[PDB]
Amino acid sequence: MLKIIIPTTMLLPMTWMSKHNMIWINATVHSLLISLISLSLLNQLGENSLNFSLTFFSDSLSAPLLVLTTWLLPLMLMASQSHLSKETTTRKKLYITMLILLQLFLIMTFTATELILFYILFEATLVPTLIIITRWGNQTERLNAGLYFLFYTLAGSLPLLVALVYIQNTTGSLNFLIIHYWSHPLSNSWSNIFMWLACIMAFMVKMPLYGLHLWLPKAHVEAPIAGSMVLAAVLLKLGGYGMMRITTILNPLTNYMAYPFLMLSMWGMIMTSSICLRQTDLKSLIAYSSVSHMALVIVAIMIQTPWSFMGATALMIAHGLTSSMLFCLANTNYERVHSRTMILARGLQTLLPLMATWWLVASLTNLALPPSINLIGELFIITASFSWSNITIILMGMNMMITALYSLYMLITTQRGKYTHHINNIKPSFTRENALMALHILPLLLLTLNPKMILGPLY
Amino acid sequence: CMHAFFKAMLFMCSGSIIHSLNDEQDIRKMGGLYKAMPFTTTALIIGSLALTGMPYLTGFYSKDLIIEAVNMSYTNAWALLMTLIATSLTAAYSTRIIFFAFLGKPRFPPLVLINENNPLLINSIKRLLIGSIFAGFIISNNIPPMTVPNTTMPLYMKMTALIVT
Amino acid sequence: GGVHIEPRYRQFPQLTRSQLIQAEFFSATMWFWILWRFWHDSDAVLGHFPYPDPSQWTDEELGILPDDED
Amino acid sequence: EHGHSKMELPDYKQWKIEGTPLETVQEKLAARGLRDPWGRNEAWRYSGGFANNVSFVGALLKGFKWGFAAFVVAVGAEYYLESQ
Amino acid sequence: PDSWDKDVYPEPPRRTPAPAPQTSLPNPVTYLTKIFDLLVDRPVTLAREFIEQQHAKNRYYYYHREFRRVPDITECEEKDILCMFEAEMQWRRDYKVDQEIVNIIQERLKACQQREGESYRQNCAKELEQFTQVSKAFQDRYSDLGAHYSARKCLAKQKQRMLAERKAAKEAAAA
Amino acid sequence: GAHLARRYLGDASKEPDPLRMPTFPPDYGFPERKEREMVATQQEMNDAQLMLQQRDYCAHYLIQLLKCKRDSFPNFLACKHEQHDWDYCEHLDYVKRMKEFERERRLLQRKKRREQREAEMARG
Amino acid sequence: SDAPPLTLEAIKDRVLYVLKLYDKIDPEKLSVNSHFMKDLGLDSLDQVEIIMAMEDEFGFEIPDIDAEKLMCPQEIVDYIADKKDVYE
Amino acid sequence: SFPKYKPSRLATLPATLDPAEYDISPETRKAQAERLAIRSRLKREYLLQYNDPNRLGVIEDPALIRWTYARSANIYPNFRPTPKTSLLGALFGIGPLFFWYYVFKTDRDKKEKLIQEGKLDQTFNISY
Amino acid sequence: GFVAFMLFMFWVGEIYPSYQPVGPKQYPYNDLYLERGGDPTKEPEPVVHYEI
Amino acid sequence: HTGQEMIISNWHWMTLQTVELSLSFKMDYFSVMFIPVALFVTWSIMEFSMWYMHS
Amino acid sequence: YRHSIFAVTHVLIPVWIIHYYLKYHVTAKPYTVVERKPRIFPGDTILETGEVIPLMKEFPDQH
Amino acid sequence: AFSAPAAYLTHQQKVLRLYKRALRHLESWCVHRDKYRYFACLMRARFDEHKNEKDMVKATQLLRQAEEEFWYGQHPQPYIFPESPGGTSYERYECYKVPEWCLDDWHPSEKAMYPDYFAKREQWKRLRRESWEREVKQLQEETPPGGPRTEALPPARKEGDLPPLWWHIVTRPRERPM
Ligand SMILES: CCCCCCCCCCCCCCCCC[C@@H](O)O[C@H](CO[C@H](O)CCCCCCCCCCCCCCC)COP(=O)(O)OCC[N+](C)(C)C
Ligand SMILES: CCCCCCCC/C=C\CCCCCCCC(=O)O[C@H](COC(=O)CCCCCCC/C=C/CCCCCCCC)COP(=O)(O)OCCN
Ligand SMILES: CCCCCCCCCCCC(=O)SCCNC(=O)CCNC(=O)[C@H](O)C(C)(C)COP(=O)(O)O
Repeated sequence: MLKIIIPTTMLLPMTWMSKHNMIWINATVHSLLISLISLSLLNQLGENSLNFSLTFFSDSLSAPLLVLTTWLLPLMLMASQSHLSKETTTRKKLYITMLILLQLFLIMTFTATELILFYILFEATLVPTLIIITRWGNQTERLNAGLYFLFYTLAGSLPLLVALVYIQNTTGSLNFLIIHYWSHPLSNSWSNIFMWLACIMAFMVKMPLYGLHLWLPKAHVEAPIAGSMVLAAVLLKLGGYGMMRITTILNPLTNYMAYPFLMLSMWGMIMTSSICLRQTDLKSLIAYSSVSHMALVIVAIMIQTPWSFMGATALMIAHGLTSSMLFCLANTNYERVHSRTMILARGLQTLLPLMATWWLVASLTNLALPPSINLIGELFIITASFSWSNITIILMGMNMMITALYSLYMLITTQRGKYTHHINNIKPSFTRENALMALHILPLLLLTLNPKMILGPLY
Repeated sequence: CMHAFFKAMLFMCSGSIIHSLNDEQDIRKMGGLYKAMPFTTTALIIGSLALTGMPYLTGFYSKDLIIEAVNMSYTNAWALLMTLIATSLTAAYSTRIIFFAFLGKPRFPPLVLINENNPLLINSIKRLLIGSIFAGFIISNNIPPMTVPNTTMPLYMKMTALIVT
Repeated sequence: GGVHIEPRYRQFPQLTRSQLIQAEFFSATMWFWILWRFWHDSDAVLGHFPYPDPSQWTDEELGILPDDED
Repeated sequence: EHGHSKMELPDYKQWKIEGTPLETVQEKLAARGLRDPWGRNEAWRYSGGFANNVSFVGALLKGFKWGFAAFVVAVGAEYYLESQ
Repeated sequence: PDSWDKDVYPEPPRRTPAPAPQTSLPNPVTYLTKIFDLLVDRPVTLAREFIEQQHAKNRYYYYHREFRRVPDITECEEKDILCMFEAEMQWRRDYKVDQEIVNIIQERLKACQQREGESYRQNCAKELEQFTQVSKAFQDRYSDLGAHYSARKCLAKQKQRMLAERKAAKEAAAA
Repeated sequence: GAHLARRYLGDASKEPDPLRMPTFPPDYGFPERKEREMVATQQEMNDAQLMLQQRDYCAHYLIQLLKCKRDSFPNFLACKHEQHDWDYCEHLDYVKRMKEFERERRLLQRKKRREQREAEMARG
Repeated sequence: SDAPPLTLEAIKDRVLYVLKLYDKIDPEKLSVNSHFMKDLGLDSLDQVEIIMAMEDEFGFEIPDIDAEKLMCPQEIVDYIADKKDVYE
Repeated sequence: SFPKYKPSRLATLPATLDPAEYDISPETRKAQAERLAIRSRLKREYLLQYNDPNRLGVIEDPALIRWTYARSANIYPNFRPTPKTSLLGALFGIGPLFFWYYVFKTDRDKKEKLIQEGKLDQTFNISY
Repeated sequence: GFVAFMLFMFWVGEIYPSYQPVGPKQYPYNDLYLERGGDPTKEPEPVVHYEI
Repeated sequence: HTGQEMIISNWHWMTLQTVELSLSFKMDYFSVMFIPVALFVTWSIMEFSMWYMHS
Repeated sequence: YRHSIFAVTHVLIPVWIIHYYLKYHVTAKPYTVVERKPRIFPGDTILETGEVIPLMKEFPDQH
Repeated sequence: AFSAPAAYLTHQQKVLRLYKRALRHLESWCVHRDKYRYFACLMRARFDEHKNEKDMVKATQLLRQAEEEFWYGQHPQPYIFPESPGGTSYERYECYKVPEWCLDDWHPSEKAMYPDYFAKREQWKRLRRESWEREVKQLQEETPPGGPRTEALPPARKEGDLPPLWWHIVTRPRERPM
């Protein structure tokens, strides 16, 4: 596993010893090379795992997430190349350093043979994100947003740590293999109820669960483009990965402790979706869409069936890619208009047709159009929930409809109609933005050919 | 299969009329077109006659059997009543279309630009014309049997579709 | 790829003999087909098998006793 | 290749209310004491090829004569070759 | 085709009728298929023969991996992690084999319904019965284990089912 | 249908109900009671795989129709005779069913008449 | 489409043509620069009817505010030309 | 006389049917004049900014900024805990959750009871 | 009113169906017992039909 | 001519435990009857659209 | 000539590829291509076995 | 649309507008031309009966009942011209309308084609650059204290002067650009 970690660490000295006008080129090239290297993790077995060492192990649940995390960095570099043009060389190198540190922390988080190491890295990913949000942000609200994005997360994660050490004092080990093999049922008790709550809320606060989601719109809107990228793509999936790993020991309590949360998700996926219908901001709409998708993922995980797990994994991967693309498109519009309001710039399809094509493809993919992996995950989760209960489909059906509506609403308000008359600074789209959108969208349509790569360990 | 042919032909005829009439869709400004444009006129008459199930046309070989099977079956009486009234209203709206857009004195603006002399339009219309005329017979007689026929009927129940039409 | 036709401005637009003869031919073909199908296949509309009268059936084949035996 | 032939507007004095239903409209209006100032404006709708009309039955029976003639010829040929 | 076993995937003799032309008029189907043969099948056959001779010029073999048998979960100590590891891997392999057996029976059933055509309900009874039996056995073995399934949970399910059956049989005998 | 009007506006018990028909034994009328004859055996009717709804007593004529349709394929109006034969057999089946309906109706008529006569005699 | 590119001469010819069949206006006294209320002595309702006649002739309808202040054939021609973007 | 038209929320009153337009007082005329004066001033400002050759950017609209700010950021500072607000928040945030929980719990309890009784016919139920 | 009247008349027509003065259709081999479902090891009660 | 009917299950997409999803085509009466009619209608509509949408 | 080149490049090569893939790859696996069993009527003879199906009951005929 | 709106509508304007609307809806109701002519003449006769009325109160009482009679019989599906705000082709060609300043972003390879057009465009740009400097001061001098009272602009009064705020009125794309 070190053959991926060491190049990521070497990304930093290369960045800091580069010339003043070659930092982006070297960073992008070597990040792409590291992605090509990390592609080799996709070769998995139907048996236990790829146990490289006592410290790091890989599975068909961790390999797709690692590949996505490693592939995300060059896209963030291309996105951030634009608005950091008038910056000092030292500050640009600091930005790239923060991005590299975040990628390294995520890479070491997704292997994590041990639970305490997983917690340490899962909480270490918090610092570069906060610095990126609060330092290179455009508006005055960013500081407040950062506070939210911090404390919510900590409020969830501090009890979990205690629970973790308690398990080590009772089970004797926190290694995931020993935990899996030596699992024992949880008796129905108040102590076990609170242990379950402590183990679960830490990951539900970062999904985010409905009602604990007020930090996400702030963090997504006030962050720069790379921050929104990494928040919507990878950081949301930490809670999903943690939940799948952690549960193996929460049975059979999860049979009845899931009731308060499933409802909170089953209704929540509706509410946030409806919120998307009445919005005056693109970033807020994308954030609420992400909240709804993660609510469906929460339902999938809490159902605890193999089809649920497969659908959840596919949905996390697809949603990460799609949300990154949507944020990139919104940022490209903002960098021209400088307002971030849906109703100001209209009829951009006439002026920028290829960007309108990218918008249409991103909207269709977010709309869960078959045979995309978005729909694969959605349908697997829906079928598993139907097996859980025949009435759930109703809510799910509703959500689907609402989703499509606001998605096409985003496409119609911004791209369709008559252009704003007084705006005359809409320059033709560069090659950089088009390449960014193409590199975003091609992996989804390629992954739809081989779904078994992203269906998890239960395939 | 039958609806495909005759409805596509009807829509193409309507589109030809709209294009020749300077992108005007209201029938309140379409007058004498039985003589002003002959091919669209005859194609639309053939389409309306096939749609209303004139015997031994494309619509007959399906719609008449539909009416026969619905009447001679264990169903709700309201269902047959609504189906018959719907057939009558189908005849009514076909009559409305033909009467308003062809028979009346022309109501379009003075600058007449009506013309039909384009090979693409004529060929595209005539292919579905021959389809709407002969596809019913050929397809009905060229498929294996798949249901029990209604050999015996009362005289009034056998003629009901024509009566309401 | 048609021919040149000029607007008439409140006069009947020009018509060529080709479209007129084509329309007449197609209408005549439809009506000939209708008449030919009616002649060769008349039982499709009028019916081929007469409908029997249930009241006309004699009671012998109908299996009823003269209201006394059973 | 477009229609640039310098079409000429015909004289304005041809359009007459005589011989059209607008005459009946004028009679009915004068029976009350009025006049239509735009009666001649629409006269071209009844002057040229628009004068003759066609009924619904005639419109449906567009090619009945020639189709009937072809049917009679076909049935005569059929009768003459079958009886052999 | 010899690429698969005819006993694992049985097929009827597939009787086909002989052509019995009643009229002297020539049908277009035989002419069309003759020209299709001449214009498509011969070039494709020649290309396949060339490719097959190229493959025969360079031949090499690959083998099916044989796995030994190890003690199952019923003979493992409490915390003896190595033998539980071996038994768990063996159980997972057996689970995969069971899934593929059910897939084979489902394939047989799907093929039979299509082959039977109109009289499918009566004819496919043999396939349907086999699928019902295999599905019942599979559902008894593996259903309701959960996302975090293991050999221990399957053993517990079997133990509870056997206890229930023993109690029911004892009650019936002592009725 | 007129029977619908007679049942829904007149006496319901006077005329039969198609769902539970027939309500009277087959031998109530006459003891001759010749049985229906089936020509196509199970094996050939299964091999032809017609349909489940076409497996009636008129199946042999359907077999002949399919034989002609498959044999003289391109000239699709050649074998018209077996179509007529199958239609005739279907018509015979339907008039047989109508005869059954009329028999049940008049049987119910005479049964109700017998009950009314017995009640009147008992009263008098 | 196949619609000829109508010109200013065509617009003026059609406008004068339409105004001549208006039997209330004498064709002899009618001119391209003749005022409606004064030179031809027409009422406001007759002006509205003239506007509607032009609307039916040209296939497009003029807004009421713009139509109510068209008092000469020349300015009607100019308004129609500016609407349809006629060069000559 | 003719049948009257009754306006509603989604079908408002026509401008021509309004009683108010017909009755006119001088104060009304002055109000219309000053409304038009304000509109003309705003239009003059917009046209002066719009036609300027040296401008190569977005003409900022204070009204749009005010609308977005009031819709997004001005909600909470003007919020006041009121019986109407408390009742509506409690209802729309608590009632649906309990309703759906009750429905799902009843359905699942019925299903589990039927499963224990053995009369559910789970034949061919393999994937879950 | 239109929707309610349609629903009520649909229910009424359901209560008062339409059919022909005909008996049930008769099928030869024990009401097609073997071909519909099967169970060839049961020997069911034979149903014989009435030729009139 | 005969009543030929076929399924082509050509490409095996994936397998979820005991469920097999593959690229399968059914060539029954409905498919072979609705194929030419749709193709014919689309052909005629495209030929007409060449003229209708010329500008 | 345009018609011939279109017919050779747009129909012939795709059908060659498809037929090769179907005959030598798809068919090689079992149950990939399953065809409806051809209908059998009384009186036909079978190519593979050569036996003849017996005729029916010789039921009454008239009209 | 081209004429600037007024602060209000007088009685005469409202009478004319109701006359126009009633005639249009009558034409929609009376499909054929002769019937429409007859009923339009009858409506005109019914309309000028009160033409010579003098007092304002009764005249305002009229045009009200008339407003109500119009609303009762307003033909819920009236005829609309295709380019009108309710027509089937109201904004059909609005997606082909591209702003002129887009031509400033054309690549030099694209500008190599059509040299004369871009030379004319540069001439127009120079003319606008001088004209705006003149018109801003002309408008400043013209306006009354307290700002404009109507959205009506004055014409040019000098020799080389041009009407103020003309660039975005003259440079409209087209009616049917494509
Ligand atoms: C705000 C946005 C959402 C954030 C996340 C919210 C989700 C957190 C909800 C916590 C889950 C439920 C808590 C406990 C579940 C156990 C079931 C229990 O509550 O039900 C009954 C319990 O009865 C009563 O509830 C007793 C507890 C009464 C006190 C609970 C407070 C009720 C409202 C508090 C809500 C506050 C939530 C926010 C905290 C800041 C069962 O009766 P009983 O059979 O006897 O007990 C069975 C358990 N045994 C076997 C171990 C004994
Ligand atoms: C975004 C906000 C979310 C914040 C997180 C909310 C979740 C709160 C989880 C509970 C907090 C404490 C978790 C306990 C850690 C696990 C260890 C454990 O459970 O062991 C229990 C100990 O259990 C406890 O002591 C738990 C008591 C709780 C103390 C702290 C209270 C904090 C607030 C509780 C209510 C909040 C829960 C719901 C919050 C909803 C979200 C707002 C048994 O201890 P023993 O004595 O060894 O065994 C008994 C037999 N010998
Ligand atoms: C089809 C839907 C139903 C339609 C029904 C609508 C009701 C129709 C009947 C309306 C009755 C009336 O006229 S209500 C009568 C309202 N009162 C007056 O009209 C008095 C003064 N008239 C004017 O000032 C005019 O402008 C005039 C002098 C005519 C022109 O002047 P011009 O010199 O500037 O053209």
